[PDB]
Amino acid sequence: QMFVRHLFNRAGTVGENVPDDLYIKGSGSTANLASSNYFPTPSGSMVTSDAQIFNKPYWLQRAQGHNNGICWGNQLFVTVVDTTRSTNMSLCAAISTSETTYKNTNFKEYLRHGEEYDLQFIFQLC
Amino acid sequence: KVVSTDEYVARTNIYYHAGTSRLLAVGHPYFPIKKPNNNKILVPKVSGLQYRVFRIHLPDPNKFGFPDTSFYNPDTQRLVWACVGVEVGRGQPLGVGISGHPLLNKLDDTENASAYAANAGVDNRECISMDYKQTQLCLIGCKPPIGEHWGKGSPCTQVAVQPGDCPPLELINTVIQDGDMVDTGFGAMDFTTLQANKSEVPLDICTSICKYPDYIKMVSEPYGDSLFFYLRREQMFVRHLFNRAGTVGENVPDDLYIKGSGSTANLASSNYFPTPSGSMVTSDAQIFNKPYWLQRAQGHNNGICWGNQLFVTVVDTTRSTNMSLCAAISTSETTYKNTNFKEYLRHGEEYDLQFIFQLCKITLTADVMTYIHSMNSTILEDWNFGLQPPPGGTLEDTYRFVTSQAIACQKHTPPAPKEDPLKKYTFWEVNLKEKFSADLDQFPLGRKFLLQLGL
Amino acid sequence: KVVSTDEYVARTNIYYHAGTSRLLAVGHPYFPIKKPNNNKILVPKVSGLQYRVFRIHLPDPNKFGFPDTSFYNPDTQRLVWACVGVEVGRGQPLGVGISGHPLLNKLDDTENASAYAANAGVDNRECISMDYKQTQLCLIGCKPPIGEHWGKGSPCTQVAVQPGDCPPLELINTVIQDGDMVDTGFGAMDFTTLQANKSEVPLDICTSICKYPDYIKMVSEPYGDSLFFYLRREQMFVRHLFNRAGTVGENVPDDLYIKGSGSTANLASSNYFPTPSGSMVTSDAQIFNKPYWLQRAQGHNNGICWGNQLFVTVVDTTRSTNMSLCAAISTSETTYKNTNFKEYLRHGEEYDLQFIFQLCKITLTADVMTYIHSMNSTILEDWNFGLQPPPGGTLEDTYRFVTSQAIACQKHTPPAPKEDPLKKYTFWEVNLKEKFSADLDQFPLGRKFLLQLGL
Repeated sequence: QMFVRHLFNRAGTVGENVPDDLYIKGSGSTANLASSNYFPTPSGSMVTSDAQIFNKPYWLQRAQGHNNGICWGNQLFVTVVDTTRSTNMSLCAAISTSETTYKNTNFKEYLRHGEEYDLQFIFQLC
Repeated sequence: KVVSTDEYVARTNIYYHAGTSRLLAVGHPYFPIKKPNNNKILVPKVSGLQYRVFRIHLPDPNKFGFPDTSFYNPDTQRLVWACVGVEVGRGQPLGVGISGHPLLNKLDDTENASAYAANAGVDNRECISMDYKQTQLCLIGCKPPIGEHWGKGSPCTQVAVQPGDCPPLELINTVIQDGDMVDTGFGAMDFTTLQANKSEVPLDICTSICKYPDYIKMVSEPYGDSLFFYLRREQMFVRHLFNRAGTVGENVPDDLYIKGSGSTANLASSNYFPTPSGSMVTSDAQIFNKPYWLQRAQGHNNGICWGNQLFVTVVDTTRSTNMSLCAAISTSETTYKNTNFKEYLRHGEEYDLQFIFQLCKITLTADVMTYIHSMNSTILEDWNFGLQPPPGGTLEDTYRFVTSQAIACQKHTPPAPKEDPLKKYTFWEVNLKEKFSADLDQFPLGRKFLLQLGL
Repeated sequence: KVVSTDEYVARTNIYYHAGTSRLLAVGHPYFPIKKPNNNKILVPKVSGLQYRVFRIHLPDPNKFGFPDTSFYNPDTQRLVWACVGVEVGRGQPLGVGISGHPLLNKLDDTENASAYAANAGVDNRECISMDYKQTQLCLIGCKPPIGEHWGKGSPCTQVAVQPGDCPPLELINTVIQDGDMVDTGFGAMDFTTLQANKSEVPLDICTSICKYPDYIKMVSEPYGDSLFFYLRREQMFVRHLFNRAGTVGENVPDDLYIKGSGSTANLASSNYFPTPSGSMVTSDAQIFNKPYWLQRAQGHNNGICWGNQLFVTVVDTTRSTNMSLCAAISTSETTYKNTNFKEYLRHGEEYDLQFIFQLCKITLTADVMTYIHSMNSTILEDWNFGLQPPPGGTLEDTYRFVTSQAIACQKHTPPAPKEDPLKKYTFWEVNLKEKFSADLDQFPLGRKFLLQLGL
């Protein structure tokens, strides 16, 4: 799920020009056309518990596919994607435990993100 | 008096599956790219706001070669295709587009002002954009969909309109062709004819016409061939509020305010307008990639793909995101040169259809025939009734029959192919004549459907 | 003591369908367009905020010519129309309008300020707009709807109001006429009389009165003829917060703050006000284009279209989008000339109704009659009781009867047509006298309804 945060114009040079048959020539300031190549700012709205999809069990009893959970070659493929926990922590370390004044140059800023996972399954012999 | 197909149409225990491989279309989100001098479209306009219309072609049942042919009598009935299951495939990842106009007739933010607005110079339009109303929809019928919208209706022979004078209105019905524009949040009308301005709405729609399914009429249809199944999902709200620049067409009756004074003395445009905004899209919102069972229909026609034809009409903004791609002109300069890169805009659409059809026979008696004919001549005309031996008929007759019948196998194959009675219009053609199958088990829809019904 | 119609009203196994072809109305979203000198409305005000009221006229059952007439006895009862099914057709594509006022009494953004506001000069009003509260609703009855609102109530004989002095209030009931204004998010009142200012709200409502269904009273109704069915759907929130410019009517009790100082020394207006905003509209939100079965009703009257009359009252903002259309004055200049284009604003509304009616008979005995009369004279008066032969009556009587009866077929047709007891008011007239049918199968609603009930 997502929506439009903002709307912007792509800077650069016209790749394909706007057919004149779709407007009236400018004049003065307007005389010259502005880029028509716009683009939006995506925004995944707020996350919620009720929204959650993991930390829940999935029973693969029936499947619309011909293969019914037959881990051939004793192999398996779990593919996941979850933005819901994307918060990255900005951690900063100082270079000197002195100066009693905030020195922009006294601190190195870093960015880190972590992910916690754990899987579990049930298998039927066949 | 009309009646449900079920009356005259017989249902078989035969089912078949058919579906496109994978449809794809890519082009420009706002307009086609053609040679400046020429006209041949090098690149076509392609936006999530184009009405996707499919003319699904089916193989003639009667003409089809089946394994067993016992189930029915060709000397008393004809076969017809009946759809019962459909699934619309949407392949692109969910996302939103965004359109606008470099010189939209924007005046000023009417949403909130600190002090009175400036004065109208000339060419105050600006470059803006937005997210049209979020809309999902689809419908099917053996006949094509009919849209409604607004347009300049012919007037009366009186005051020969003074240039600039406001035009008259008229609701107009029209066959929703493939690629046409869906309401964006500005209504259904011929912007071209109604807005001489040519800068009241984003380009992609500036010179076009936004259409809306005249649901009503469609249903009012007696036979109800237009469409037997459908579902809509639209939603939107006010992003911004603006004033339309220009000159007063109709003035504000003084009896509705107190004269200004100084700066206020002169009235500002009252002709405001809003910025549409289709809110966020969601999975749970999704309407496609789901199967639709057309078992029952409130219409008289129950999925009787007459003429072995079909009409799937879809609309989905949910995946409108267009990608801005840029190419450089020189792999040199270690400094960003605005002039070193050409910017482009492209949008793609992923589609795939699939259906389930039940075979059907129709005993053709007088009344029957008649009704059909009356309903729609073609149907029969299209069919072919090989001459047959007259029952107990006079030897003379029978004889003649033979003769004629005999001289009917002279191998002469001069069958002048008919002409598309809708050649006029144009939409996405979908030939399926070679995609029918029985073992639906080999297909998702099949499986699903199958199991679903059970037997 | 009152009682459910079911008591005296007999229900038949007869059903009929009727519905408008397709109603359409187009005009100006804020006010009517009439000749400056004259008054004849060249163009009418047409907004999604106008209360749509329909006076649906039905053919007299008793006067109606039926195939079989056995089912009842005209010598003992009268026939009445009973609605049982209704569907409201909304044809325009979902969308939103937007209104405002070039000189609304806006002072300043009270939502958030960096430093204290300036000083009140004169004519600080501005040009703003907004999206009124989103509202869907409809109701029906054999009697017209009654709205409530605020107004200048007559005062008491005391302090002869000092000009400017605040006016007294009074809740007022009124018959919701067609076109009237629905609450926009500013309440129900006579802005005209209550706001001399003439710039406190968007024009389209500036000089009008916003009304609200006095649901309560309507239901409190004993017979409950006003309305037997309805449903409402309103929602809205605060877009912005503003200060009302002008002069303090009532001053702020000092015991509620500390005196200012310098810039602050002088108090700013405390009379704030908000910007209404009907949030986004959605399909799932939709309330029309759906059928309504009036099988049971908590009211005493159960869809007894008395006088073969009906009242469908609707309100739907969901399709308010008005289109700004512009025409140029000269097809020359290759430069945008603000003065070369006339701007206009238009809005259209698509409607279509449909219903199902059950025929009903009513054995008329004393008590019966009485009750009815007491309930509402007219009903009977309106009906006609052709003289009949007195049972076992003295030959003399019988004789006289004959005579009179005989001299009653003198072909003299001088029946002075009655007068609309509500001529005063005016709403959308809907004649159906020639739209009744039996084979509902030929109609959607029919089918639906039919199948729905089953039998």
